[PDB]
Amino acid sequence: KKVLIVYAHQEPKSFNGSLKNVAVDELSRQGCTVTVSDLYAMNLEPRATDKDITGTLSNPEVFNYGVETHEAYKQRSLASDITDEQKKVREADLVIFQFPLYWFSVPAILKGWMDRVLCQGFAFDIPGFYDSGLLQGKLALLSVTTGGTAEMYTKTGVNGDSRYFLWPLQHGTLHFCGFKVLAPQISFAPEIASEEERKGMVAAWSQRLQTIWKEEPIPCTAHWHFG
Amino acid sequence: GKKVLIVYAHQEPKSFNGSLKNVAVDELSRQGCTVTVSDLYAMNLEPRATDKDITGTLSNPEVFNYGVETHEAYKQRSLASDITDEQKKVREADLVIFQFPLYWFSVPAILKGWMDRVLCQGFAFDIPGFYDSGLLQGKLALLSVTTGGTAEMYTKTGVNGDSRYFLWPLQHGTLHFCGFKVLAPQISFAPEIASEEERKGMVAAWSQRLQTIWKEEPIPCTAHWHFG
Ligand SMILES: Cc1cc2nc3c(=O)[nH]c(=O)nc-3n(C[C@H](O)[C@H](O)[C@H](O)COP(=O)(O)OP(=O)(O)OC[C@H]3O[C@@H](n4cnc5c(N)ncnc54)[C@H](O)[C@@H]3O)c2cc1C
Ligand SMILES: Cc1cc2nc3c(=O)[nH]c(=O)nc-3n(C[C@H](O)[C@H](O)[C@H](O)COP(=O)(O)OP(=O)(O)OC[C@H]3O[C@@H](n4cnc5c(N)ncnc54)[C@H](O)[C@@H]3O)c2cc1C
Ligand SMILES: C[C@@H](c1ccc2nccn2c1)n1nnc2ncc(-c3cnn(C)c3)nc21
Ligand SMILES: C[C@@H](c1ccc2nccn2c1)n1nnc2ncc(-c3cnn(C)c3)nc21
Ligand SMILES: [Zn+2]
Ligand SMILES: [Zn+2]
Repeated sequence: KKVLIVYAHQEPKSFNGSLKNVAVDELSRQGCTVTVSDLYAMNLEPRATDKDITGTLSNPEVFNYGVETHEAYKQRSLASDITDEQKKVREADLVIFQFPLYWFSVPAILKGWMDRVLCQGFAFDIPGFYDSGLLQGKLALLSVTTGGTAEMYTKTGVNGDSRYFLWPLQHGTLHFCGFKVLAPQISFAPEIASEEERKGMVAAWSQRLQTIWKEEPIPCTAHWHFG
Repeated sequence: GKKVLIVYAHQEPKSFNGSLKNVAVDELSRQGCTVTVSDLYAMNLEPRATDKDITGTLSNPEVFNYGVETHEAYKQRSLASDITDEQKKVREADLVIFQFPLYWFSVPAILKGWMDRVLCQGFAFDIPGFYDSGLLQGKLALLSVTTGGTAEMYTKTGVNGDSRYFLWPLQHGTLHFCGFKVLAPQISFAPEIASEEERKGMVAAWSQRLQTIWKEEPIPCTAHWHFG
């Protein structure tokens, strides 16, 4: 089994850093093939621009990013950074995303990865989205840290249920491309939590990774996310 | 004399998004509003949250915490000039319009970068000082979004779910959290699939709405509004 970890934190000693390393350690220990895209260390280009196609653009007078990258994929003309990430995803049976929550979503660097890597022809098609997505057969999993407490992330809480913010990512992106989505790993409020609680959150993540291949995916539906 | 900031995120001036931005500029300018546009792609705005965003001595130089460092940087007036210039535009604005195509049920990463880097602690919010006590209280925000998906795809029964589901992180999680009152979103569904005559109608509808934009009340930005 082959695992891609897409990681988006600036600081290796971070709680996010620890969770990534524990995933590398434990998956490597089981005998999985492990790859890590450390996006900040790669200085990954997040912007969707014409630099993402290498050669003459199909319509040079009026640039349409969606249309041009789809044609570029079919012609094998995408920038090498995109195509290298596409190779890693194509080979991967499981893709883990490790990141701190930025404005109820992924950090922009990781948003850029999503925007640029998962292009038409590679991740989806028409037809070929949701259960018919082109990355069907693969598993995705969001491992997210938050500043907000668990109690803030409830239906009655001030931020709403944590499942509300997962919708664009799990359904809108991952399910749309054909991933089956495993339950998210949410490590609430490591900054506020005690060191002993932090250790428990890391141990729980380690523990889960031991049996990750036997898990069932969630039913990625409106009903799951919104009750 | 009302002041409008348009944060615009499309690569191509002749785009449908471009047209909507220009019509907003034209119509708001015609009313006598002060109009400013942050064209993010033309500015080549840095989207990445890195240590380059602080120009000064870091509170903890051995272990970098972006949140903690940018908060201290704001108080010390030590943020990168691109951040502080956008902060000035927002501080002056009475209304901030965001114009963008929907990218993966959200904003394009360039615009996500603007949100991550501009709306830092001390400027946009504080602890306490968020949601109704946010530091940008008194201001209005409005999302003008285009989609590839049809209106019918963006319903509760539809395959993408209700459009209000994807607005939650943006309107509540970001804008409300900073103290903006949120005006109803402008959603221009599926311009690529629509006929030219339908496209013209969608632009004219946006123009028409902007004529009376100052008499509108904000939505109640609640869980109940988005999910009820
Ligand atoms: C632009 C921006 C937007 C944000 N938006 C949101 C939002 O919308 N909603 C929200 O809830 N939050 C938000 N946050 C907060 C953010 O999600 C948290 O700060 C982040 O998730 C914390 O993760 P971290 O890895 O940086 O924690 P850290 O600060 O790195 O970790 C906390 C502590 O854990 C320690 N640690 C590391 N490894 C271990 C280990 N193995 N065992 C024990 N302890 C360890 C660290 O040394 C540190 O003391 C935002 C932050 C920023 C900068
Ligand atoms: C990375 C990526 C992710 C995406 N994710 C999503 C998603 O999650 N959900 C989703 O629904 N969609 C998604 N899309 C699709 C995207 O949202 C649409 O392609 C976009 O919203 C359409 O806006 P546009 O301005 O690019 O349209 P354009 O292609 O610019 O416009 C369509 C046509 O209108 C014409 N036009 C321009 N101005 C006028 C005018 N004044 N009058 C008449 N005609 C005019 C143009 O010439 C053009 O032929 C994604 C696209 C990309 C590239
Ligand atoms: C940090 C966390 C939070 C907010 C208030 C609070 N009072 C006691 C504990 N608290 C924790 N929080 N909860 N929702 C959030 N949304 C956004 C952010 C945020 C945005 N930028 N940064 C640096 C943090 N922080 C958020
Ligand atoms: C293309 C558009 C779409 C797909 C199917 C369909 N049938 C009738 C109209 N339709 C419109 N669409 N609908 N939801 C989408 N979500 C995402 C994307 C997309 C485009 N580029 N990328 C990278 C994602 N496109 C999307
Ligand atoms: Zn789903
Ligand atoms: Zn709200």
